[PDB]
Amino acid sequence: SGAIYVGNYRVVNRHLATHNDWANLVWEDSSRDLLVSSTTAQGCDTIARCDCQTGVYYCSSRRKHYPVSFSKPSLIFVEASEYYPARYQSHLMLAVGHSEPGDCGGILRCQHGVVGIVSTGGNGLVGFADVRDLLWLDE
Ligand SMILES: CSc1nccnc1CC(=O)N1CCC[C@H](C(N)=O)C1
Ligand SMILES: [Zn+2]
Repeated sequence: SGAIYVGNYRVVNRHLATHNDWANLVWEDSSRDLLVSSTTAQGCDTIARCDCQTGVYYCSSRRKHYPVSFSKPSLIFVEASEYYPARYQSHLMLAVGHSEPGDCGGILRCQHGVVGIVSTGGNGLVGFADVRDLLWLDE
């Protein structure tokens, strides 16, 4: 679990969104596993606007942050699950690192701010749904 709070927005994994998230929906993309909902309270996370390929992510299944090198946002095939059939997930970045299903929502950050959130994993790999292209999160 976990979310990004920026301005009057809350960014979560779309497969983990609540009824509240859906009742206050701003935008969602099943292909990116992202959903943004509106909040009344003001959020203070800074979104990075960069092409960084190194950062630190939070791994709740280990209660630790880990430094990682990660690939460029791209279309990566993701196995069928209880939330989605077998498909390509766009805007996904992979890194060698530990993750488990409860790890989705952990933030990935570089020196510039929030890069994205844990969205996929398996076999010593961890996938992050990128948010740096969502320029509207700041306006
Ligand atoms: C950190 S998630 C994880 N980690 C290890 C093993 N398995 C997983 C599970 C996993 O990847 N998914 C299940 C939830 C929906 C995800 C998606 N974005 O389509 C795919
Ligand atoms: Zn950066």
